[PDB]
Parts: sequence; structure tokens; C-alpha cells
Amino acid sequence: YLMEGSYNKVFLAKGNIPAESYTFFIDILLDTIRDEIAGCIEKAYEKILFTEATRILFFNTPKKMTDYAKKRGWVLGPNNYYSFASQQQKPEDTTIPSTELAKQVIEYARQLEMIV
Amino acid sequence: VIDAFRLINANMMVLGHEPRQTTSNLGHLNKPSIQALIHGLNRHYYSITINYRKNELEQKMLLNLHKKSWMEGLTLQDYSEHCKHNESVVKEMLELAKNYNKAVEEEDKMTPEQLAIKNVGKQDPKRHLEEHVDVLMTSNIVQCLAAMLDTVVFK
Repeated sequence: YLMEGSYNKVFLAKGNIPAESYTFFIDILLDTIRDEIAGCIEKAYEKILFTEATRILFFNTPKKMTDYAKKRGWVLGPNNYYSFASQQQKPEDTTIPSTELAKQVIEYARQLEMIV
Repeated sequence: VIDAFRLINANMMVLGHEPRQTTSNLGHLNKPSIQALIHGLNRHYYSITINYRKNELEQKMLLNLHKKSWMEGLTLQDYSEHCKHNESVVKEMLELAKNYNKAVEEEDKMTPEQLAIKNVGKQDPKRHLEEHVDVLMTSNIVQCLAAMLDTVVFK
């Protein structure tokens, strides 16, 4: 269940252990799921509602949501969450290509006429 | 073809002597041609060895022959004719490749002694093919390197 996005079943099973409490490890698991989902939502979509954000993450409505947003950015609006948008820095570049292409072509010609 | 000569007096052979009393190997390092020897040569005149006086300065300045302007090294060869030349050459590569396998199939069905003669009248695909590969690669490498150097050295 954990290998892919299926997470509702994970939290459902966290309350189902035939052996014992196992809170010791499922705790750590809850924390490492919270932070991962917080990281993944940063790029899934442009906007979220505050109630919807509070509910998709399994915590309720405590100051915990506010604190989690504070720990990150998640600047609010009028019941609005702004998307962090950049995704355009890398493109339109040739100089590094214009150097490593030169290296590559020199390497082609290196072992082409000299006896090997 | 340069040579140097000097006369000898027939008096010396009247005595029965020969000219050029000799003390060293270094005169005999060459032989005259038959054509030079039909004419008088040793029975009338004798040759002298020659060598060339040189100094470094004139050599240092003579080797400039066929050196060329720096700017010539950075030209991009008219990108519109380049592709025309390329996909002109590829066509004869086509028509030759379709003629290669016949000469591959006939590799052994006849006496190899006459196989040399099999070349003489008729061009062979194998040797005639690879010079096109040489041309294509030599051109397309440098055409690509120069563009990179330009797109870095200016702005």
C-alpha cells in the first residue's frame, strides 16, 4: 500500500493490528507520511480550500494546521491557497551544451584516425 | 638534377697515370647514369659532389609558404549548400550499396588467379564506396565544431 499513492488504506490499517499496539512504529510512519504528503501537494495543483486542505491531511482543525503552514510557506488568501509557481528556470540554455558538445565532438575525432 | 664537372688533360693518361689521387671513401658514394657515361665523362672530365649551405633564419621564414589568414579558420561554409552536398553524396551511396552484394556473392565461384583481371575492366563497389564515408565524416565533424566555437567566443 505504501509503495504507491494508496494512503487511505494505510491509515485504516493503522488501527488494525492483530499482534499488539505497535504505536511505536506506526507513529513514526504517521509522521513520515505527513511530511511526504506536505511535500507532494506543493506541485499537484494550483489552489486548495482551507477546509479541504485541513481534511485531506488527516489532522483535524487544531492550531496544528496553522503551524504546519507556518513551518512551510502556504500563504493564505480569502479561503485561498496560492500555488508556488516557477518551473521555467532550466530551459533556453545552450552554453553548457555548447561546451560539452565541443568536448564530445573532440572525443569522436580523437579515436578516429590515430592507431589504436 | 644538378651536376658539376671539370676537365682533365690527356697528358696524364699518356704517362699512363690517372687523375684524382685518392685517400678517402667519401668520393665514391654515387654512380653515374648510363646516359651520362655514353658521352665522354671519365675519358675527358670528372664530377664533383655538391651540398647545400643553409641557415635557420631563411628556413624559419620560408615555411610561411601557404600559411593563411586567421579569419579563414572561422567560417561556417554556407549552411544552404552543405545539406545539398550531403544528400547528393547519399544517393550514390544508395546506388553503390545495391551493387555491392553481387560482388560479394561472386566472391569464390571462379579461379582467384583471374580475379585481378575481374577488377581491371570494371570499377569495384568496395574500394569506391568508403571514400564517400571519408568525405562525409570529415566534413560533418568540423562543420559542427566550428559552430560551437563561434556560439561561445562571440557574446
